[PDB]
Amino acid sequence: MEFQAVVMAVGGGSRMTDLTSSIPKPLLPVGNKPLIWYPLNLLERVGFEEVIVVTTRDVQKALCAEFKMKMKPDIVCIPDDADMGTADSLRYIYPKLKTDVLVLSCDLITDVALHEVVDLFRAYDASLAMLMRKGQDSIEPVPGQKGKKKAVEQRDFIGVDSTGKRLLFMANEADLDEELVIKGSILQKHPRIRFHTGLVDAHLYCLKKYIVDFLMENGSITSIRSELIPYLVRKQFSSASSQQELKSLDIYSFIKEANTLNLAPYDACWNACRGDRWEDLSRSQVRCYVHIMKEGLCSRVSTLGLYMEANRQVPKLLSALCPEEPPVHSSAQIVSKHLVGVDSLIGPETQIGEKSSIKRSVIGSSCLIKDRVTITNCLLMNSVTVEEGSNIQGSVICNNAVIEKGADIKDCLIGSGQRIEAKAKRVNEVIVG
Amino acid sequence: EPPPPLQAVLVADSFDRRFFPISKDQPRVLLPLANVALIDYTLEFLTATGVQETFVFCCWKAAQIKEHLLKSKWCRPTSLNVVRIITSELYRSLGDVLRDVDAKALVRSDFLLVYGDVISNINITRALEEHRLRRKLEKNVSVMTMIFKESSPSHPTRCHEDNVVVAVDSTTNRVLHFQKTQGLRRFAFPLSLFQGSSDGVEVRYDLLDCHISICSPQVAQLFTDNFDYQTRDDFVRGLLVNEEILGNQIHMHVTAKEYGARVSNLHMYSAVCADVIRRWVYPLTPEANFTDSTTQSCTHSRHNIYRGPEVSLGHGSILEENVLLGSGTVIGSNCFITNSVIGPGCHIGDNVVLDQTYLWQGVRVAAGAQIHQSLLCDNAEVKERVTLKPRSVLTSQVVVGPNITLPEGSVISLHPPDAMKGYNPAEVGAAGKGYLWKA
Amino acid sequence: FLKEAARKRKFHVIVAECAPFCQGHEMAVNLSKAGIETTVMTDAAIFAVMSRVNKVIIGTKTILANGALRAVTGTHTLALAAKHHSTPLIVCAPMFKLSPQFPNEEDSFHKFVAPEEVLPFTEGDILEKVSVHCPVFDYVPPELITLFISNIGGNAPSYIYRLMSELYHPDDHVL
Amino acid sequence: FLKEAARKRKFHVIVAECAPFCQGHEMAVNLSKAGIETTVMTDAAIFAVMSRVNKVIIGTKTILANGALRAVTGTHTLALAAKHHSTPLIVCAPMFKLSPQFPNEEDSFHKFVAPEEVLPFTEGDILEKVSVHCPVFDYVPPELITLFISNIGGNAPSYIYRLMSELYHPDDHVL
Amino acid sequence: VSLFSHLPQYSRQNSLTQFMSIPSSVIHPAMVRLGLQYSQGLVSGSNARCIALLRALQQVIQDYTTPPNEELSRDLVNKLKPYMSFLTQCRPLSASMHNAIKFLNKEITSVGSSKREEEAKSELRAAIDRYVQEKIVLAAQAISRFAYQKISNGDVILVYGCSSLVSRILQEAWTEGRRFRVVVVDSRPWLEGRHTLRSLVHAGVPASYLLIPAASYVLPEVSKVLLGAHALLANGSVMSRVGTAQLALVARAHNVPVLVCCETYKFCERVQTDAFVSNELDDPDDLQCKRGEHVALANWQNHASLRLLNLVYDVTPPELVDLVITELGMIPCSSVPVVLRVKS
Repeated sequence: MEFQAVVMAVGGGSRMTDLTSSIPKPLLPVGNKPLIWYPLNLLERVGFEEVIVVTTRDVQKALCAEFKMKMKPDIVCIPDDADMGTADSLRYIYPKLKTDVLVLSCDLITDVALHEVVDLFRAYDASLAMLMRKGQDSIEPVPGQKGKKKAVEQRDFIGVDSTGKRLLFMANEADLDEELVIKGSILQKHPRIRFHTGLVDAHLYCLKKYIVDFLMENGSITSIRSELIPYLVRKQFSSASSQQELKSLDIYSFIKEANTLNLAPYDACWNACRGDRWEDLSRSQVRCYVHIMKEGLCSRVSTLGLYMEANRQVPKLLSALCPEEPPVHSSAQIVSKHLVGVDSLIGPETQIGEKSSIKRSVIGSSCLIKDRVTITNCLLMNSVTVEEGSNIQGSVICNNAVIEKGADIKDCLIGSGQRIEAKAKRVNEVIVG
Repeated sequence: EPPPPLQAVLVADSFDRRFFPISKDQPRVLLPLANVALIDYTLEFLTATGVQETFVFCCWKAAQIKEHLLKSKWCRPTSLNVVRIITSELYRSLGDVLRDVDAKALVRSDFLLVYGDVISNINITRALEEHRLRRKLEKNVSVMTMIFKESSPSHPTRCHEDNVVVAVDSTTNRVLHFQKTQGLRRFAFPLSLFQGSSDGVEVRYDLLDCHISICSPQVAQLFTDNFDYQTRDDFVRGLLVNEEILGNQIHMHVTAKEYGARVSNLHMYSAVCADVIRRWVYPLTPEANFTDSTTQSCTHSRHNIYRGPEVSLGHGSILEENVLLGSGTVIGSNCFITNSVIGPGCHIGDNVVLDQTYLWQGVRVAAGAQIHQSLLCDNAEVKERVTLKPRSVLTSQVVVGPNITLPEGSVISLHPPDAMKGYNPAEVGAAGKGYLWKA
Repeated sequence: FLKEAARKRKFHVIVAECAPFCQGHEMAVNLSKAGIETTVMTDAAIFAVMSRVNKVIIGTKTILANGALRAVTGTHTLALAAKHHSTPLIVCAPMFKLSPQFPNEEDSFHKFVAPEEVLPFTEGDILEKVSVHCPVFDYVPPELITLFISNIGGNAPSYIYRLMSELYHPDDHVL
Repeated sequence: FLKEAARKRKFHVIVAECAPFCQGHEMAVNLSKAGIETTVMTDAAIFAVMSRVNKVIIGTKTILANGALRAVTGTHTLALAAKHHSTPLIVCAPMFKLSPQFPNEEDSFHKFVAPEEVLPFTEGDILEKVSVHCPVFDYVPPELITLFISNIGGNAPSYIYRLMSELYHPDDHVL
Repeated sequence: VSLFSHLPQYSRQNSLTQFMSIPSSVIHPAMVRLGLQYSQGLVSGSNARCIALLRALQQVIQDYTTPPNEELSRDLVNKLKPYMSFLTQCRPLSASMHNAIKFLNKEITSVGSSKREEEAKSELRAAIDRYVQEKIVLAAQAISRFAYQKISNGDVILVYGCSSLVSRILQEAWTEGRRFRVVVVDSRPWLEGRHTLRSLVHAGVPASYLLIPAASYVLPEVSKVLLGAHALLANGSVMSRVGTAQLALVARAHNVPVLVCCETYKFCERVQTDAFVSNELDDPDDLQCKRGEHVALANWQNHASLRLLNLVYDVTPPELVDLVITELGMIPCSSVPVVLRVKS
């Protein structure tokens, strides 16, 4: 065995505040199947057959035997009294951990090949390996967050070696005031470095067991994304004899194994280590590597804009990874099978009336619409009720919403099982349901 | 339509006091490096690269400079480079020089600007073409093109005083921040850079400055509007601070397969001499005799040994490697000379050890001496049973008595000890002549 | 010489690069453009390949009085390897490359260039106690040459002396 | 040895007639029947064609202690010409042809036969004053042999001595 | 090249882990890592690779479970083969690896079925550790002590390429209190001598550096030639990196003795009469020169008649070597087979 995958689901992550419509995120089924499916699915494609999930009981409902897939999840019901981060969340599950871990959050819709990251982990014997993507422009129709009033975001700076494989510097703008500060000794070993500011994190960390062992002894750390990784990248450059027992037994103490350089006194470096200087890995034990992806699909579900941006393109990926699931379902009764788009998904028990003008949109289960309907750039599911004369253009519907005659709604999302009166619409939800 | 012929500006004044146990006697540009005057290398380089007209500015001890230049081979009618001499007693810095140049309206197109101590073999056709294309596509946005050489941060030719750090746009070479690194342990960079581009910022610490630049006439104007500018560093910093409008951008060109350096103190002087001996700058070796002088010729042998004419050698003497001997030198028996340069007309006794030393013309050394890493000026003399510790300097006509052992860092000169007392027998020994300039 | 013969017959050519400045690449490219089988191979494997070669044809820079050669660097080892297998050697050179001098001066015989070609300047302090030597030309004794092809015919190396006697007056040997 | 390897690859074989018994014709015919290219020529052209040969493979009649050979008449010259071109020479022989003798006296080394084979009897006018000699065997020094192949493997000529010491007791060297 | 078309050609940019399952597979993860490192070329050297392979084999032997009825003696032998077939696919092996294979297979077969699993595991680990300790380090120390007696004051020693044993010998001799200087010769598909140059400069020894084609220029000054080896053939020839035979020939032409140092566990049983045939080819794209604008051989596949050759090995006859130093002493080159394998 090599890895022991861990997929935590305590809430939606760490930024639940900006996106909470009506229901808990981990069980959110927008996009037909629930989000927590796609991570697991990829773990099935590579070859993994066991996934450990940490979540609350309410999300755990029906999940014990929902599917009979190859995985045999060992679900541990975390107490719901408090919502604390991942640091001691990993500590709670320590007795069940045996080998190296692959921490993965229940937010990715990634389609990357995992072989590259594990190849980097294996080849260089790294102590950490991350995944990030080039910061893509958020160009899309406005999610209707009052149409305006967008704030600023604290940027992050990543300084990477010229070859773009080894991480050398990383910081956030929050603590920094007006300028960076370089150690000076780093430049004497890496004369030229590059800087990146527009990037997106993927939260696919690969860690060694010594990292967990060091973490268990110090409860001060609360989030790995904000406290552990900066500490590691800072300490990787500090020499064993630097200038600022009973010091929490720093990571260097919890190292009882060798690297690609410490084998024997013969293996000392006269082309026994790449032909370079003798003292390069004798003391440097903490090494970090990062693989950067230029193009593809990789994002985290935390924003209202993504709520439709992802669903606008997930039909293509779903058809790519599933060749036996047509967009239409067997339990679909469409009167007008001539105005249907190619990526027009329809679920079971879906009643369709005449003039089924559907395209670039998703239809769910137990759906009811009537004649004179034109739904475009929209998604809706979970037992909706619609009468004749409703024109929909980007109006997301959650569940149990009744639509009256002549109700033409554009880009306004409605949920909470609330009825909608005739000839009423707005640019966005405003009152949703 | 071809562009006007290339023109160069030469500054032949140091405007500093980093060579002042010695410069009271001779100006800096007339110091003998590898038995050749230090002003010849710059003129040879400027002639080779393709410059067709040169201006020279001299303020301090201009008479000797004029005398030396009038006998050179670049003032002959057959030379393709014309030398014009302009001298004045009001020059205090480079700013005054450029203000006078603008007032007299000499340069009319792109030109070169250099000091009087630069050793290089760089061809600048590509850099000139790049600058011309840049200033043709746009309108007066770039006003300079600095020159750097790629090197490691541990070479023995990188003094602590000259080290710099730069910030570079990767796509088009453009300097966004340029800072000295003397007396600092941590470097700071303003955040306003990163808001400009996305992934173009690079931090470079592997560049060596050659003090060679390609300037446009507009630069002259910028040295008259700002009356406070006095050096090139002030100009660069002021341009990089005021980013409002006009003459803003500055570009850099980095070479990798050529050579270029400047001499500013004893350490870099020694490094440059050592690099020149070992054929690192070769279109120009001591065998070439580019000065066209009849008294400077030599023959090359194994292990980098150069021998002048008529030189006589004794029995049992051994020369290891990297040695230069001027004409007229006489050497005794059972000597040991390594990594040394000896001027013309010198007499040396027996059982002498010279290691990384430098002797100038007309120097006599007595038998039974040991010398390490020291410089001797004209007409010096050393008696018997003398040992000079590393980093020793003796100026003109200085005599050192016998049975003495100077400590490290000793400096002796015939000029007033600290600016009428008898010579101390404790300092310069018996029959010595000089005062200890310890400071 | 090879292009003229390639018009009627078929053969295979092996080119060895000289690697202070790789120039055999251009020769191989030009030979391949004409439609001749070519192979490029580094200097290190000259000896291991000699067992499959039929002839050696080379140029030169200067021809000395006693038949010695001033060639590019690496020709001495090639001549020794060819002699080890008794393979014939041929030199192609016109008449204006003959000089009335003997190999006695040495020193300036070779031609040294900057050590930048061998060791890059970016090696750091290691370039403070290491000596680098980069010669260009090489001397070849006349016992390793079989034939001379000139603009008048083929001659043995011993005939060259006679040629000199009808080319230059002995008075003007030293300018 | 040749017939075993002929089942996979293709090559060319040249056979010398080995006058005056001329037994090379039999091997030429036998190898031709198996489907291999062959060529027959007289002894005198050995040196003229040696420049186009890759290997030489032979047998032997006896093997001496120091690695010397006792072979057929024309072998010695054949060994010399190969040394002129550094062409390897291979001997194929089993292990019962090894003898603990040394080349001290050659009175019994060679074998002489009637002069009928060289000069016929029908020249009776001049046979009273001409002496004819017809040797059969021939000596070959050990410096001209590269490899020994037997039912054990390949060995250098120096190893042969060791084999002797483990095959015959030193007492029984002289019967 | 049809002359060397028999040998296979492989590139170093063909990933083999793309189609392998991520959380372990039939191949043990240690072999996956070792093959990845071999293919990436991060572990080079005739002796380091053997140590790494033996460490990986120890790791695999640590984690093993006996089948319910099948004895481990044949089970382990049958199980080991696919791993090393995969390793051969990654990169061709060397003589030391083959000898280690033979020794390990002999040890595995020789075990008895009466013992338990733990006893067998401990015995195998102890045997592997003993083999590594005895056949590498002590041999190197003995060889260095033997060779210390042929270095004198004022000598000039010539070395080629990079070899750990030569560097160890030279550094020990210098520490012992002898004074000399060294000359380094480099070839240009790899430039491997810079490691030796750096080590010698750091140790505090004067040195000179140059390329192979100028070898005839400096040989008048040299007094000794010291060389390593990769394998020893049955007839007495020496197999090493390409170019050693040229140095031997020119040194013979200038009357300079040549010494060869090697360990006794690299003795093969093959026979070879020429520096050809059984060798290894390499990537032909590394011969491309980067000289300013002029970049020839780029897209060389466009031309039909253009071929690039890249050899790795070269065999030297025993007529150009004068002395061989092993852990058992110093012997002439021609006497190698009569002592090395006569113990059998």
